[PDB]
Amino acid sequence: MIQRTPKIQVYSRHPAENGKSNFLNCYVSGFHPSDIEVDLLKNGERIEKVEHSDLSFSKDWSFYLLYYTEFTPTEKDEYACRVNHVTLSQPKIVKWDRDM
Amino acid sequence: MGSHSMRYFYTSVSRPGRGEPRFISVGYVDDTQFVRFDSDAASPREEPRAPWIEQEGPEYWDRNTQIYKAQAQTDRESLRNLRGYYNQSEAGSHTLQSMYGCDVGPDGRLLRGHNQYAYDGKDYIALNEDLRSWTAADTAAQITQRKWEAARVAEQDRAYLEGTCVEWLRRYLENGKDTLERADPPKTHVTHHPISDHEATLRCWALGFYPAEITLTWQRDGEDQTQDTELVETRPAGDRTFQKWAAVVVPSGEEQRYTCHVQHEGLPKPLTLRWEPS
Amino acid sequence: TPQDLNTML
Repeated sequence: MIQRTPKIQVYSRHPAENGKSNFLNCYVSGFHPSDIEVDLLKNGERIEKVEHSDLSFSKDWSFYLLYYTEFTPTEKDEYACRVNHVTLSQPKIVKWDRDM
Repeated sequence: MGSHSMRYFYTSVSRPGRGEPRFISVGYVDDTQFVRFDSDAASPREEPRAPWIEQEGPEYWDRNTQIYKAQAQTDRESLRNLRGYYNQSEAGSHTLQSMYGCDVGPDGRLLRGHNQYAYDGKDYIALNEDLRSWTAADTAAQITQRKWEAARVAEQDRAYLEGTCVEWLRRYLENGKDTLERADPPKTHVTHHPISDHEATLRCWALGFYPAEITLTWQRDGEDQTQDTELVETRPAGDRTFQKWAAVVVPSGEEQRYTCHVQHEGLPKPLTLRWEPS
Repeated sequence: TPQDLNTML
């Protein structure tokens, strides 16, 4: 069967300002089949309070989901999202780059 | 356009050994989700996902919940039938997706309807633009087509798309007018990121816009830089709006030859931006 | 509002 691997973007809702509350987003899209596991990470540890959008899909039938959590960025703290899907031979980690 | 759309998106996924197939539905007007249903919920019910739909009375939610429960059952029979049409094992997980709905113009008149299906991520069958005939992707889908022709299924689908779908879309647009009929233009800026002594990245940002449709292009000396521009997919911010950027790598000292062009239905006129060093 | 009375594939 033909599968499609997820595209992953990690970013904030609002422009990041150290010490100001925001939301950290991990947008996973373009994937098929729909089963996927996503964790958001703070300094490599799973953030517990993560919500996600309801499963939908694009015109090309590929699925997309937004995973998100409140965060207060700082100079030192590192954020990432880690994705596993049947198309990946190991989980993929994408680090948050405030410029991207 | 001035146009609007309503769409329902259904996903059924089998999971042999782990129960019956899960059915999920979501409904959208334009880029705004407004309802969901999930058969794996503790008490499956259609649920509101936008403020303007909360005013629908209990009969609405009860009717719709019954429709999705019946649909989940129909999709389970469809998945069994499809496995047979493809000579597939009962051991594998498979996906049936469906998308349908209508597009209307500013005056509320139907522009077109849609009703189509995919199996394992591949187009399977679609109602043609005439709302009368089908296009089948392969000999399995031709079975479905023959069954739906015999039953005159397209007639029911036409009636839904021309009647119910347009009438309810028009109601939603009226009730949600403050948001569904409001375009929020992008907030734009250009950033500069040195790569090396002899090149830098110029990144054109669009933030805070609705709906999601946008065009961001870079030009060099007025010529579009399609092959040399990195675009990211438009992405949701989580507050209804969307974000996008486009980047190009430029020779040091040549920044002023590059312009970013932004088109969005919230803008009276397209924007031209350049890097503004301070 | 969703469509009622759909048929199996």
